[PDB]
Amino acid sequence: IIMFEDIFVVDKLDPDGKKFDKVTRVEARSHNLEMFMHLDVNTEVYPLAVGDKFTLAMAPTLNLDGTPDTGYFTPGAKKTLADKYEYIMHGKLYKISERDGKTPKAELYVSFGGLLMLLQGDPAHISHFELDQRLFLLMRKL
Amino acid sequence: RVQFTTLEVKSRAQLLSSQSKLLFKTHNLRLSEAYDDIIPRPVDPRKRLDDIVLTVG
Amino acid sequence: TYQRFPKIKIRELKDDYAKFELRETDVSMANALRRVMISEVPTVAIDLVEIEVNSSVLNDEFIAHRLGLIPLTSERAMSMRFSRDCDACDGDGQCEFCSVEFRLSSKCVTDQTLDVTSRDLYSADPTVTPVDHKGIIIVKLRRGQELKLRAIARKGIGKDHAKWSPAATVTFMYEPDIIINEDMMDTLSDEEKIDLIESSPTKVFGMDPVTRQVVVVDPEAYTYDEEVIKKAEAMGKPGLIEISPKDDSFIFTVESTGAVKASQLVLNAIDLLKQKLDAVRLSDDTVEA
Amino acid sequence: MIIPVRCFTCGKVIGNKWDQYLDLLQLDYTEGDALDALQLVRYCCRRMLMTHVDLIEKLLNY
Ligand SMILES: [Zn+2]
Ligand SMILES: [Zn+2]
Repeated sequence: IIMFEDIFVVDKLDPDGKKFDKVTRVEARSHNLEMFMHLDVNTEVYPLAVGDKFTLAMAPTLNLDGTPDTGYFTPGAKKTLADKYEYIMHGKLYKISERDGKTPKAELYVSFGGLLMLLQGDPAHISHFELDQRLFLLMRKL
Repeated sequence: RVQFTTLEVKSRAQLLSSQSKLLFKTHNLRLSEAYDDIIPRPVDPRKRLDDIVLTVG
Repeated sequence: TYQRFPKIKIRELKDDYAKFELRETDVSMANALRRVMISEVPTVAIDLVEIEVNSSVLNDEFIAHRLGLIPLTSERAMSMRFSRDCDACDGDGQCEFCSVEFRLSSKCVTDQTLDVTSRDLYSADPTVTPVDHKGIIIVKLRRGQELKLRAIARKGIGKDHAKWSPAATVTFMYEPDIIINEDMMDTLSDEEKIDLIESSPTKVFGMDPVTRQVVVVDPEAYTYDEEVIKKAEAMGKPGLIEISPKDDSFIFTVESTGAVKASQLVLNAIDLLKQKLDAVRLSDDTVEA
Repeated sequence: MIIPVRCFTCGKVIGNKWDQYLDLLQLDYTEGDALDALQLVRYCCRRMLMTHVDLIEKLLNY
């Protein structure tokens, strides 16, 4: 199923341009669960603007309760897999760090290949994530 | 920094910059407020006198 | 899984300038045919000469290199054997199966300087003759200089030497389709559209003189300069013209240099691409059953 | 020496279009316009006709 689901809003872009042949550090924050997104995504193939609405999910598998693992590299279509989203990524978690000073200071470091993503928030929501886990990044702009 | 002539031009340029529509040389512009006042002039066409005789005593 | 079905459409067809389309296929069918048509199809060319007497200004080894580059005709090009495939006849003569003879003989005895031509090579077989304007000049003889030799031409693959290749320029392009965003065309003024039209290197984008609209005329001559996209990129309208090449629908501009016909070039190419892919599956058939 | 019969890169035969090039260069035509009358569209087969020394008229005197 879904381990974490939220609706964010684009705050600021770090390059803040168009057709820069690079990746944009799209900073986002929640409004109902007090989260913070730092996902890198290129604007050329997936256009994002300052101020929008998009849902984000994070599941350990895409078989929809049919298999507890991913499987091979090239996964064929089998038994109506979860394809309702538009932006699907894959990556492995590598670092879980905490911080003092505030209650919502537990960050989350994940790498979807060569990109990076920071998830700073309270430790109650990201408590279900272990170390060296194979996660997914389901996203859909609405 | 830039100082507009009136208040409606500023309120329109901020609404244009709030939708990320002001693109200049492939670089977005986020217009924000900053109290600098590089020219101390009142922004009003009725409070800017241009010719008035002044005497002292 | 199974095979494809390519569709063609010939635009113009004359001698050595055949132009045809090639739709519903990938690039490895338009490249693996060009790489065969430019180097693999065999013609005939002068290989071995035998100079008896040479009294001209140029050396006796400068003429043997120039005589081998003469574009001889070849109608029985695929029906003949090679020099190594023909173990008989021991070379050196008109075998009429793997070689042909030529006889050059000229002498300048008059006062003016006469130059020999490619129309002076007389062969014993009248089916292999040099094509012909003036013709290919070889030497220039003064009063008292003579030239007499004997050449032998044979069928050879154009991968060994650059004299057997009958295709000078055979290329292909992707033939892209361009689109114009009509919702953002009215943003720019007239002078911006004029400056955007004049920024193109080739005549790709025109202008309607009754409504001032950017109308696409002759889209097959874009040549991928990437000067129209970068012009609107550094302006007040990014993403105005999006250009992307098609994965299919290529066009071929072949040239056959007068040696063989342009229609027989792409036929002898696909008649040899059917036998190059033939000895591979029969030599790997005994390991399957 | 003399003009080569084929182009060094393309392979188009240009050994015969040398007398008719000097015959059109005898008039008031430009060197950039005398090649368009011989059907040469690429700049590979034009640098042979534009830049070539005629050494045989210096080598035929003796
Ligand atoms: Zn033979
Ligand atoms: Zn050339």
